[PDB]
Amino acid sequence: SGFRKMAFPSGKVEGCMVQVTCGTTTLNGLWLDDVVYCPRHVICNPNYEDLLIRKSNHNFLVQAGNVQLRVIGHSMQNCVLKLKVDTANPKTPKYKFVRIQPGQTFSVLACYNGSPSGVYQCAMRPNFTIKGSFLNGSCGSVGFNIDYDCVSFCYMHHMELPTGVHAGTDLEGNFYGPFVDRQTAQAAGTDTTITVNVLAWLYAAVINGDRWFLNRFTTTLNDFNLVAMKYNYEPLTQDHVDILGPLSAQTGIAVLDMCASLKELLQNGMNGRTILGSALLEDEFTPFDVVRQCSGVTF
Amino acid sequence: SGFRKMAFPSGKVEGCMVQVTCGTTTLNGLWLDDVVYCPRHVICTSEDMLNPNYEDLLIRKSNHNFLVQAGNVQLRVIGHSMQNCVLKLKVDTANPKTPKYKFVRIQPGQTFSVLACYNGSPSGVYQCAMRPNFTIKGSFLNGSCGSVGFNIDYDCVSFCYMHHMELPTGVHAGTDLEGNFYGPFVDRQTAQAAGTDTTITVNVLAWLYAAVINGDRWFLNRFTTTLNDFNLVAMKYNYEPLTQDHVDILGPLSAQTGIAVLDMCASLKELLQNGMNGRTILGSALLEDEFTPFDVVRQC
Ligand SMILES: CNc1cncc(NC(=O)[C@@H]2CCOc3ccc(Cl)cc32)c1C
Ligand SMILES: [Cl-]
Repeated sequence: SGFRKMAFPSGKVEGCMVQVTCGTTTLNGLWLDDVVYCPRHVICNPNYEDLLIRKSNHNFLVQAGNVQLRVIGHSMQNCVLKLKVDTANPKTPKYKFVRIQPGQTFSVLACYNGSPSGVYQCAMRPNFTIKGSFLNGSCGSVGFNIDYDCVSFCYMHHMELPTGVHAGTDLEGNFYGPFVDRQTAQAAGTDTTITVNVLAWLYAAVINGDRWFLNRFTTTLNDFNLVAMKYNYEPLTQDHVDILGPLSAQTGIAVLDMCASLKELLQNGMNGRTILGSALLEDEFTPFDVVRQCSGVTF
Repeated sequence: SGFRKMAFPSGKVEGCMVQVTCGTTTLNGLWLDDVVYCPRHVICTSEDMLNPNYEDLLIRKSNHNFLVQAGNVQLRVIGHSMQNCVLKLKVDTANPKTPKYKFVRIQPGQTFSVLACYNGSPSGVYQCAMRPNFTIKGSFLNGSCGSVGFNIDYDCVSFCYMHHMELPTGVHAGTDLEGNFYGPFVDRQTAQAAGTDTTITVNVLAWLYAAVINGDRWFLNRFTTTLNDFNLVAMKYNYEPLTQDHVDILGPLSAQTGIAVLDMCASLKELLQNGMNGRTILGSALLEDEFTPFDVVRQC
């Protein structure tokens, strides 16, 4: 029993965090094999090719714990700087670079000066921002998921938007969202609620013994989407309904039956009650996160 | 900017998790130097749990009755001893991944990270607090016994909790790393229940100061209160009494934001009276009590 916002164990990622310094700027880097990956703004209307051509290998100071690594090459891939180092990281885990979709969750290992300070769980919002917790020096912190023994790196932190939310790239340097790595007027778009995740969290509440919100009613997918669109909820597709299949079979509540509970919750509120200790409908647990936490998959 | 429920990086603790097996029972152990620490109920059957005599069950065991597995390597048990409700298994290999560590006993209201494990394999990390009723609101399945709670301050891991049981309400009970249970619980399957839980007042105040630091002031008011009047109101909402120690502890946050502790207490009194009226504080529609004053200073 119990339901917590749970992150993946961060140890495999901790052994990859390094400190990257260029001039007056210090931020974090990810050391995998003989390459250190970091935001290209560490060299900073910027002309990154022009700023980079003026740099030499010895301009980049890379620190791994109390050991200085020597940079032997440098190249840019989109908004990520790749620093070739002489030493391969002996703690390099089995890994992949993956680009995630909005609604998907991941763990963030927040770092300062190449030293991990905390781990938290978050989701890629539909507006491509993340609601993170970052201070100055956090740039280069990474997001990941762990599947079996493989670490899938999906995010690298680059900036904070005026509303306090965060923007970053995948590990190939492509931003999530219409953001650019430049000091200019940028804003997060209007956000929406991740419907499939709220339904997954409602199934988690039923598994943990909370059934007050259930009702005898059902709905059609079209009628539910007309309701969900009124409340700034992401449309629910047939793929979402299929992905919720296992949870529906385990609890005995059809996905469209759970959609009828959600419809009533949106139209009437909770009426002083809570669901899994929350007075808001939680959307940062995917169907897989619910299954994993209510089954016990280890890494 | 931003405020999240944040756990400590678990890597230093991952390198200490092992699987301990005795007979039909398998749970987790913590391997530090040449000792593996685990709940003493690993020697019990489900029948033994009603009225176990641990000294009598332990005297019948030998070293080779305890199978300890660290990854794909079996460790050899060369000694065993009981200290309160923890079994200590002396092994022939010191853990090369042993971090700098301490065993600390925490007080209610204190927070810590839990590395939830199954079969000696870590599956997740979350942040939680020692409730005033000495239980924790965790997330544990069968096989999680032996999972540990910790804080990392600087390079030192301070172990403060080892999981032993789940109470009928779905909350959890455990011991410190010296085997002393938190609260009036025993490692027996007798009728046991969590006492009435209360809200950790000093933590809600700390979280209100975190909201002010992140730019949210809607809940502030022109009022102040005496400590006694605040406690008379707090008790009516099941809030823990606020002591002069708590007021002293909140001093730095009060100095940083410019809001006196008793002025912040007056906002809390008004929030308990009126609710949030459709508003949120740090993305929450409830008053959060699982961030200490120390956690707020660390993350903000
Ligand atoms: C979710 N299940 C779970 C989670 N966490 C721990 C457990 N194990 C226990 O509670 C065991 C079995 C039931 O009886 C007792 C009584 C006392 C003690 Cl110290 C341990 C136990 C489970 C079964
Ligand atoms: Cl304490």
